[PDB]
Amino acid sequence: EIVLTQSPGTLSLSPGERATLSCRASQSVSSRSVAWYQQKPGQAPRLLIYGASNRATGIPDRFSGSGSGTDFTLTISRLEPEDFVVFYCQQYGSSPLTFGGGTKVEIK
Amino acid sequence: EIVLTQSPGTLSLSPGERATLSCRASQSVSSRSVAWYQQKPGQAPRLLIYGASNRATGIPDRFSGSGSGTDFTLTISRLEPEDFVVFYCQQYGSSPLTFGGGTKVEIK
Amino acid sequence: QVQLQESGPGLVKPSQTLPLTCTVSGGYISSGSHQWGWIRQPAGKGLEWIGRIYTSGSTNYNPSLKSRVTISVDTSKNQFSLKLSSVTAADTAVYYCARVNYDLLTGRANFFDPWG
Amino acid sequence: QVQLQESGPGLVKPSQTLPLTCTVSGGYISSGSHQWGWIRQPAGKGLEWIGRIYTSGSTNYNPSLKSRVTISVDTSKNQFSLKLSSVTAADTAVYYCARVNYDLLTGRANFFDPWG
Amino acid sequence: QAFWKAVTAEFLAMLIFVLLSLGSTINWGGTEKPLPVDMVLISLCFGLSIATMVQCFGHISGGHINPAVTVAMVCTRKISIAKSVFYIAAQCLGAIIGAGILYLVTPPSVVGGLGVTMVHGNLTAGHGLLVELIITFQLVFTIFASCDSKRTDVTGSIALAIGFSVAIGHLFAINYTGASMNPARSFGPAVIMGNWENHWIYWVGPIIGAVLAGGLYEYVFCP
Amino acid sequence: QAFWKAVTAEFLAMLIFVLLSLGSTINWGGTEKPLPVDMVLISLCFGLSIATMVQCFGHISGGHINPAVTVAMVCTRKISIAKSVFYIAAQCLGAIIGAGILYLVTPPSVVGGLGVTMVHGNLTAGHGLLVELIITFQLVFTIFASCDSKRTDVTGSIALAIGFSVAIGHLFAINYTGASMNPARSFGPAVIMGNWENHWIYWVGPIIGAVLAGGLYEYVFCP
Amino acid sequence: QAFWKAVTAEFLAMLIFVLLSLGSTINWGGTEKPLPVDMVLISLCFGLSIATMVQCFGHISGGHINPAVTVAMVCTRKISIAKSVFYIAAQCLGAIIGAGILYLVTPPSVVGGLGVTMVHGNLTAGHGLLVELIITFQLVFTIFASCDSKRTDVTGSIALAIGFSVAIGHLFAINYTGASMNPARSFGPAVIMGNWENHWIYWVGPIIGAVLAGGLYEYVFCP
Amino acid sequence: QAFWKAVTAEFLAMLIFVLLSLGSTINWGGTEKPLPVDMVLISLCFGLSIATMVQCFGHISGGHINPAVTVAMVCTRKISIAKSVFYIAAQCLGAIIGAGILYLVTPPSVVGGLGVTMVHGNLTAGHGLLVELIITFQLVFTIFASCDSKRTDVTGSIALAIGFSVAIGHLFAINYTGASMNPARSFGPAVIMGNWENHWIYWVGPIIGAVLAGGLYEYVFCP
Repeated sequence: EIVLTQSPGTLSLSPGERATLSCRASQSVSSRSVAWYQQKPGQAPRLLIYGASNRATGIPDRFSGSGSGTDFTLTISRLEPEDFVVFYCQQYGSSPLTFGGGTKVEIK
Repeated sequence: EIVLTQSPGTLSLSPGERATLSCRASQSVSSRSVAWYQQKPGQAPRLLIYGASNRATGIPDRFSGSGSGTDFTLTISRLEPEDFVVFYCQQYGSSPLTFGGGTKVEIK
Repeated sequence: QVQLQESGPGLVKPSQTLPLTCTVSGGYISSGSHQWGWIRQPAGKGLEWIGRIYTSGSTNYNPSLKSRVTISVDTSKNQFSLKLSSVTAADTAVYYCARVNYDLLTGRANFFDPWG
Repeated sequence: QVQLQESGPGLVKPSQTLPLTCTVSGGYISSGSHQWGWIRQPAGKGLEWIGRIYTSGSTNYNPSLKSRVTISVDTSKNQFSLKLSSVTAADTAVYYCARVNYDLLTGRANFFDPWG
Repeated sequence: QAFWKAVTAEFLAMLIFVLLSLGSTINWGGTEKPLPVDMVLISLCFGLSIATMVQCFGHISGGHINPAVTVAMVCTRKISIAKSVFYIAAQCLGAIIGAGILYLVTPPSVVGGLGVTMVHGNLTAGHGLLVELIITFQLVFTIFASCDSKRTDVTGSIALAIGFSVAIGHLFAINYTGASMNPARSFGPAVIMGNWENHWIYWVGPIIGAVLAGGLYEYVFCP
Repeated sequence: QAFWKAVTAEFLAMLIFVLLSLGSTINWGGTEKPLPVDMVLISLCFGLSIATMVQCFGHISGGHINPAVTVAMVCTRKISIAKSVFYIAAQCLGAIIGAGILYLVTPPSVVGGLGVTMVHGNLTAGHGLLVELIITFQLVFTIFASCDSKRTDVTGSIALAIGFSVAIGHLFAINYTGASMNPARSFGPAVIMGNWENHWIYWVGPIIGAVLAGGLYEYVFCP
Repeated sequence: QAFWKAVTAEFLAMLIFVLLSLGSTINWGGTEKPLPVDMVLISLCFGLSIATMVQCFGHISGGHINPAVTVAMVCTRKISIAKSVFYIAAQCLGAIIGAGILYLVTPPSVVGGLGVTMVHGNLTAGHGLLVELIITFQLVFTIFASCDSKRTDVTGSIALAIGFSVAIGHLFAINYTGASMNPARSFGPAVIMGNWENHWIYWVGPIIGAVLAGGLYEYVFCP
Repeated sequence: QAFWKAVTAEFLAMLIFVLLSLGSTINWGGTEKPLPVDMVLISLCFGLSIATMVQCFGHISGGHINPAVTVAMVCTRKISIAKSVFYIAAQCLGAIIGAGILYLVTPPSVVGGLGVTMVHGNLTAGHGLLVELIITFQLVFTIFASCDSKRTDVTGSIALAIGFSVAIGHLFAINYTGASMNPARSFGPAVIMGNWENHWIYWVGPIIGAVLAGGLYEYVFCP
C-alpha cells in the first residue's frame, strides 16, 4: 500500500496570503491519481480536487492543485476566514485506497 | 550529435525587466526534447524546464519556456536579484546527450 | 441532487455487531455509474476506508478489516447497510456513507464525492 | 526526498584512475523508474556528460569517453561508482552524480534532476 | 521411453506458450502514462501461440497444453489416470518456469501485473465463473470435433482451427475475467507475483466447461 | 433421432456466436468518455466466430447459423420445408438467449446498445437495404461455391473461407448499417433492448440477397 | 456458352472487390477532424476480398480480377488474345460500376477521395513507378507458383495464399503510391471522381512487373 | 544447373522479404511528431512476407530465407557444407540490396533508423541474447516439425504455419531486442546505415537457438 505523508503538520498564516500544502507518496502514483478533501471541524468532509489537477463543480477558483510522480501540491491563491481548517489527501492509483494524515491551517 | 548554441554569450538588464534566452539546435530535435538548467556559481545545477514547455515542481511561475523544431526560448517575466546566474540548455531528442554553452546574466 | 443519510444505534457494548444503514435520495443505486461505501473517522485522527459495494452485489473491503466488515445492498428500498462484528473500544468513530466513483475499465474505487 | 552525496580522493597524480562513489538516500535504486549517471564541469567551462547505469547493470557512456569510463552499481549498499582511467591534467573538474530520467519505450537517458 | 518424451514436450510447449503470450501483455508505457491496450495484439499472440505448439508437438505429446483439456480426455477415456497426472504437473511447472523467465528479462518499470488474470471489479464471482465456463466449453468442443477420427469432412489445418478458437475467447472476455481458458496459464504468474485473488474460479470454471464439452460431444452428439 | 440433434446444434451454435460476437462490441469507456472503436477487433471476432462453429457443428446440422442461408437452401431444394421451419425458430431463440446472457454478466455502465444494428443517420433506408443486400450476396455465394460437391479444385479449410467472407462484410458496412448479414443476429438484441427501428431491412435485405446468390449459382453458373 | 459465363464472373467479381475494398478506405471523421488511418483495416479488407473472389469464381473464370494478371497469362500462352480482350474490358467496367455504387450510398460529407490512389507528395513519379513494379512482381509470382500443375508440394488454400500476398503489398506501399497493384482498381475511382494525376504509372508499373514475374517463372525457374 | 537456380532464389526471396518487411516499419509521422507504433502491422507484414516467399520459392531452393535456418540444416546433414556457404552469401547480399532500395525510395524526412534492430536501453546484452535465442528456437522447431516426412498428421499450409511462427516472435520481442530472429535481416540495414551496436547478439543468439532446435528434434524427439 502507498503511504501518504502530509507536511507541515500545522500551517500558520495571516488571512489573504498564499497557502501551499504538500502530500508526498511513498511510491509512484499511477495516472496522477490523487484527490484532496476539505473537512470543517464537526462536519462531513468535502471534495476539492480529483486527479491532482481537476476542480470539482462549485469549488471556488482560488483552489488549484498540480503535480506528478510522487510530489503533489494544493495551492490557495488567497486565504479566506473559512479556509483555516483541516485538509486531507487521498491516493487511488493502486489498491487499497489510502488517506493522508491531515494538515490543519490556523490563523497566525 | 546535435550541437547546441546559446546566445548572447552574456545578457545584461536591470532588475525587473524581461529576460529571454535562445538555444538554437544544429539539427531537428524530436518531440520537443529540450530542458533548461540554472546553476548558481559554486553550486550544483538545477532543473527548470523539461520538454521545452513543462515546469518542474516548485519552480517559480516567472519561468516559462517554449519553442520547437530547432529553436527554443526561455523567458522570465520579471527578474529577481537571484536570477542573475548561468543558464544551460540540454537536448535529448537524439543520443548522445549534449549541453549548451551557457548564457550568463549580469546586472546592467 | 443526490443525498445520503445514515442510521444506526449509536451505542454498542463490546463484542456485538454494528448495524448501520444509509438511505439514498435524489438518485437510484441501480441506474448509475457509482459505487457506495463506508468511511469512518475516530476521534482526533484521520479518515479510514472500510469497504464498498456495487448494484450487482460485488464488494471490496479494507485488507485490515476484511475479516469483520460485511456490506449489503437493497436496491428495492434504495439502501445499503454495514455490519461490523467483534466491536471494541478502538472502534469508536463517526461513520460516513459516501458515493464512490470508479473507473469503467477495471471497476476500482476512485474518490468519494458526495458524503453523508 | 531523494538525496545524493559524492565521495572521492580529490587529488590524483597523472596516469592513475579516478574512483568516485555516490550514495543515495531517501530513495531506492532498484525500485524506481530512474537511471543514475555522472556529470562534470571543468573550471571555467560548461557541463559535460559522462555516463549512466541501470539497476539491471546496463550502462551507456559518452562516445568521447567510452574507452576510459567505467560505471558500476551496488544495489545492496544503494551506491553507484565511477572509474576513470589514464587521468590527465585536462580532467580537472567538478564531478556531479545525478538521477537520470529516461523513457520507458526505448530506455534512453532524459534530463538530469535532481543533482548531487 | 515414449512416455518421458510426451511429458517433456508438455513441459516445453507450455513454457514457450506462457513466455511469448504473457510478454505481449506488457504495457510499455509504464505505470506513469499507460499506453492504450491493444486487444487484437493480445488475442492474436495467445491464439497463434497455441496453433504453433499444436503444430510443433501435436504428434509427440498430443498437444494438450491445458490442464482443462487433459481432464476432459481422462473422463472420455482417451488417456489413463496415471498418464494425466504427469501432464498436469508438467504443464504447471512449465507455466511457472515460463513466467519466471519473463520476469527476469522484463525491466522493473514495466513488469506491472505480469499478465495475472483478474476478475472485473463490478463483476461478481458468480458471473466470472460463468464467463470462464462458456469460453472454455467452445474451446474443448473444437478440439474434439477437429480431432474426431470418424469425420471425413474436416479440411484445412487442425492446429490453426484450435488457435482461432482461443483468439475469439480472448476477443470477448479480456475485460471480464482476463480470458484464462487455461488453469495452468493463470497458475504460473500467480506463483511468481503471489497474487491469489479469485484464483479458484480459474480451476472450477475451465474444468467444468471442458468436461461438459467432452461428455456432450462424445456421448450425445457423436457417440 | 438425427433431426433433434441438428436442431439442437443450430440453437447451441447460434447461442455461442451471438454471445462472443456481441461481447466484442461493448464499449468499455462508458457513456462518459467512450473509447475509440476498434474496427478490426469487431470484424475478426465476428468472422472467426463463424469459422469456429462451422468447424464444430458443420457435420451435425449443416452449419447454417443464419436464417438467410437457411432460406437459400430451401429455395434450391437442399432442405425440406419442415426441416427449415425448425432451424429458423431454433436460430431465433438462440440469439435471444445469447444476448440475454451477455446482458446479465455485463455491468450496467457499459451495456450501451447491446450491439443492436442501426442504419446511419444520413443514410436512407433505401440505401441501407441495398448495402445489406450486397454483403449477403457474397456471403451466400461463398457458401455455395465452397461446399459444391462437383468441384475438384477446392483447397484449404471451408470453414475458414466462410469466416473471411463474414469479416470483409464487417470491415465495410459497420458504419453504414451495422453489417448484420444475418436476420437472427439482429433479432436477438432487439428483443432484449426493445429497439425496433428500421428492423425490417435486416430481414428483407439479407433474405433477398441470399436467394439471388443461391439461385444464380445453382441455376446459372454451375447447374 | 462457357465463354460468356467466364466474362460475367470477371465483371461480377471485380464489382464486389471494388465496392467492399474501397469502402474500407473511407475516412469517417470527415474533412474537419480526420480520424487516424488504420492500415491493418485496409490491408486485410483488400487481401481477404481477393481471397474471397478467387474462391467463389476461381473455377468459373480463372480468378484473375486483375488486368495485369490477364496480360501475364497471355504472354505465357495460357489464354488467347481474343479471350483476354473481354476480360480486361469486363474488369474495367466492373471497377467503374463498383465505384459508382460506393459513391451513391456514401454521404457527401465523407466521400473524400473515393479511394483513388495517389503518389506521395515527396516521391517522384520515377520512384512511384519502381514501387508499383515490385509489389506486383511478387503477386504474380505467387499466382504462378500456387497454380503450377507440375508441383506436388503445394498445401493449404491457394485462394488464401494469393490474398495474403495482396495484404503484404498494402502493408508496405499505402503511403508510397496507394498500393494499387491493379490497373483496373485505379481506373474505376478515377473515372467517377475525375482524378487523373500520375495515372500512367498504375498501368506501366503493374503490367511490367507482371510480365517479368510470369516470364521469369515460366521460362527460367520452372520451364 | 539446378544449383544456380537455388542460389538465385535465395537472393531474390531475401530481397523482397527485406524491402516489404522493413518498409512497414517506417514511421510516417516524421521526427517532429512521431505516430504511435502499430505492433500488429509490423508483426503481420513480417510473418506474411515469410509465408509468401516460402510458397513462392519453397520448391526451388528449400525456402530458407534465414542464415540461422541454413546452419541448422547443415548440422543435421540436410544440405552440404559447400551448398550452404552460397545460401549464406546470397542471403546477406539480398538483404543489403533490399535495404538499399528502401533507402532510395523513402523520403529523407521519414527514413529514421531504416528498421535496424536495437536492444532496449534498460536491457542488458546478456538478456537480449537470451530473448533472441528463444524466439528463434521455436521458429526452427516449427520448420522441422512441419517439414518432417515421417509425419502423416500434418494438415493445412506449411508455408502459413511458418509465417505465424515468425509473427508471434515479433508480437513478443519488438520492444526487447527488435525481434530479429534472422542474422541477415539485421545485417542488411546495418551495412547501409552504419549502425553496428550489439550486432554480435544477432548472430550468436539466433544461430545457437537454431542448432538446438534442429539437433533436439532430429536426435531426441523424432530420431
